[PDB]
Amino acid sequence: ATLKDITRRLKSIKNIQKITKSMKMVAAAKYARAERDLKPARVYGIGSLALYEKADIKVPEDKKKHLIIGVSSDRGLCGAIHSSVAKQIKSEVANLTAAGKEVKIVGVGDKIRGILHRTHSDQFLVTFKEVGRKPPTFGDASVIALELLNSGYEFDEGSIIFNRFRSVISYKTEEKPIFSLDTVASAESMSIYDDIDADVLRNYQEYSLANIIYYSLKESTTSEQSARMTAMDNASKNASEMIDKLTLTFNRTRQAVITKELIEIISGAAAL
Amino acid sequence: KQVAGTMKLELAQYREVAAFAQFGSDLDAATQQLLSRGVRLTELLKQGQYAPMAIEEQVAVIYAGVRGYLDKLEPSKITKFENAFLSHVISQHQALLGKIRADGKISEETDAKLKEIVTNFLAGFEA
Amino acid sequence: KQVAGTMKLELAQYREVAAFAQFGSDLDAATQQLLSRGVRLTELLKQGQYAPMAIEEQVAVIYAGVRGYLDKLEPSKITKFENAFLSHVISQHQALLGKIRADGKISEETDAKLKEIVTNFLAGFEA
Amino acid sequence: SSDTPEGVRSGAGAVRDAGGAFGKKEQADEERYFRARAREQLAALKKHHENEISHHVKEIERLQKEIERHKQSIKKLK
Repeated sequence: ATLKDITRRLKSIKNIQKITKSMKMVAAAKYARAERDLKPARVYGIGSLALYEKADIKVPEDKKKHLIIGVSSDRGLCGAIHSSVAKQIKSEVANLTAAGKEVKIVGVGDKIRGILHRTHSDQFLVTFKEVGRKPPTFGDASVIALELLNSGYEFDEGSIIFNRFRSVISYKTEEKPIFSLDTVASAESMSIYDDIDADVLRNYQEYSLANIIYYSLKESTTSEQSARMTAMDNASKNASEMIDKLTLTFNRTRQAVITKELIEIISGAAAL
Repeated sequence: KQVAGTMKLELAQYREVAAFAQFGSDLDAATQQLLSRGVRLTELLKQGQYAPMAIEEQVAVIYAGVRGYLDKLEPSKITKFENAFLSHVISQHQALLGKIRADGKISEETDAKLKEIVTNFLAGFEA
Repeated sequence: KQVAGTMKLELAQYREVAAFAQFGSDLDAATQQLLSRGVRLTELLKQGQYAPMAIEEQVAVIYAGVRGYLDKLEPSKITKFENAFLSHVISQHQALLGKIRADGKISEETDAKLKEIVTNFLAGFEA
Repeated sequence: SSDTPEGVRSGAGAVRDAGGAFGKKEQADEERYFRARAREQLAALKKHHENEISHHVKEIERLQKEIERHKQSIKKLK
């Protein structure tokens, strides 16, 4: 209201405006790196998936256990990335419980565990933090997939949810299944195949679990790093739209104080 | 002075940590003992109009919450708890409040004597 | 008049069998009943000095004993149950201790409502 | 305004001096983070081994006094 109140609020939206400009150029140079490193990791991600499409495989009638793998980051400021995958995980668990299956979920990010800490605190298996600061690599896809086996939880189907992006502007939260069990991978479409036993298929079906996580980790760090570019851009337009409206009110009030304290001197001298 | 000195210091640690409106970390054992005690201590300080309480009745309300006898109740019912507890002390326990007034201080014989009546009330008030 | 006509008669049947109670367990189940019900009604009528009661409150206490809601208890737990039944019905049911003080007669619309107070207090008492 | 010496320019430390929404969101985030660091630095400060020995004894002394009581009780009874 007063002149001391207008100036202090005006300076504070200069610093918020300058910082969101600096945090736009930082998270855009992290975006161009994650676009180049995706194309070698795309065909290697496509090729490891490519065996299951050339086979009619589906989890047929009913299986007793389940896994949902929630893939997100350990960072905020990215708009509706984390809210979409938290919306898709609650839709599937409420649908599979109609069939009486026991479901255990695992989150590879902080902000998946922090959202679901209230409703589903007893259906967690493990949680993996410190994800998204440095770029993801294949060794971290092997650390996660190793500890999914040697936990004590022997499961038989599952699925993974992540954000495969279409462009700079529009992404999409998607769904992909994980045939982890050897015997559901023992169907009519494998009897045509060669001398693979239940020991060779045991080693092979494990390795495709580490190739679906590395596929999931590369698309989701591009979906997140592009939404940090947009959501830090509208936070500098709205802070510069607000910074002109307080500049006019600062200038009306600056003139009105020179006018007001000029009248007090004139009225003090005239009455004397 | 023996009951409000540890009430002021439990509010001062509440204002510093409860300015978020956007929580991302669940510190359920760490600070939610501190951040959900000061909610009860604040609603203990509300009052109506033209109703000045006596000084010894004021101690029997603050002592009921600073030592932690209200930490189980719902936050919507703390004002309903007090106007039922205000009746139970002024009618059946008059000679207790005659000791807090006339001495001017609360003592160790009176401290454990005051500890039982709030526990018999809370075991009977809830439905 | 309504409750004491069942009470004066049943404390009179206890006086004829009051000799058998000293050395008795090999008696009939009817005689072992009059030794049971008659010693609960004797425990109701105890009363501390300088504590007069309102009339419709005494119609609450005597309604518990003579109707059958005290046989499953221990005789040193009768003089505790009465004091805990009264403090629950003064505070949380004050609107029904003025519907006897005005109407005078226990209607069936009140005879069916005190059945849902004593049995819904006899559950959550023994603790 | 700012592209001249005359106009108003903002300095360092102007979000906290305003005291608004972002000025209160910053004070409760420096406190809710450095509250957990008073937990991990105090729980690991109890892992001094010399204190545990001292505590291996205070307890011992306490127990020996209880034994002394019992021994006196026996002496009496005998």
